[PDB]
Amino acid sequence: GSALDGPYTPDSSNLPSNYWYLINPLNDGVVFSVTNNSTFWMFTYLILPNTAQTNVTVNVMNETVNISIDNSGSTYRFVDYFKTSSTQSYRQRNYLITEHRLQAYRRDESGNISNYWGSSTYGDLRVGTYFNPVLNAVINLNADFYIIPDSQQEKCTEYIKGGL
Ligand SMILES: CC(=O)N[C@H]1[C@H](O[C@H]2[C@@H](O)[C@@H](CO)O[C@@H](O[C@H]3[C@H](O)[C@@H](O)[C@H](O)O[C@@H]3CO)[C@@H]2O)O[C@H](CO)[C@@H](O[C@@H]2O[C@H](CO)[C@H](O)[C@H](O)[C@H]2O)[C@@H]1O
Repeated sequence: GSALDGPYTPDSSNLPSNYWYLINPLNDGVVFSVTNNSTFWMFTYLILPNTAQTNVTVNVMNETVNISIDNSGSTYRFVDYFKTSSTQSYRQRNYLITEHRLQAYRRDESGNISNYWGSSTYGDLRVGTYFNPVLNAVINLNADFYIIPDSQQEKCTEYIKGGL
């Protein structure tokens, strides 16, 4: 299991815990989403370089929502949004600034989503966790992806930093 396991085609399912799902989206827009329809709704929006700030109305888990996006740099920005009730609107949360079309997600046994936040450029690239349990919720990976055991996290980080 030294070889990078994948790629697998886009899919929605109750993904197993303790794996990093390393997505490699070719386009932009909504690349990841999950909800338990009760306490957590989350998605990630991929924004291309040189994107003037604007509002877009997009499909998130078959609901249309209006969000502000921007990318004033020359690299990719993966931006997370979440909310914790059906009546709330989404809030922009963490983001990954990266020269690679790569982000990764892990759901731990407590049901929490982790992914990569910050950037190599600013020296704060880190695994962050949303302490918002959603065990057994359907995860949408809207991208080709690879599967890395989370005992091999440093290998995932190396891909996030340097590409495939
Ligand atoms: C865990 C996490 O998401 N950390 C983020 C940090 O999140 C904080 C932010 O969402 C604020 C918004 O008000 O809420 C914080 O939680 C508070 C609860 O909402 C509140 O009810 C409770 O009483 O107190 C909690 C603690 O204050 C939440 O933790 O937000 C910062 C700023 O955006 C993030 O850091 C930024 O991360 C990006 C990459 O994603 C870059 O690295 C930026 O340089 C960095 O500032 C932090 O990761």
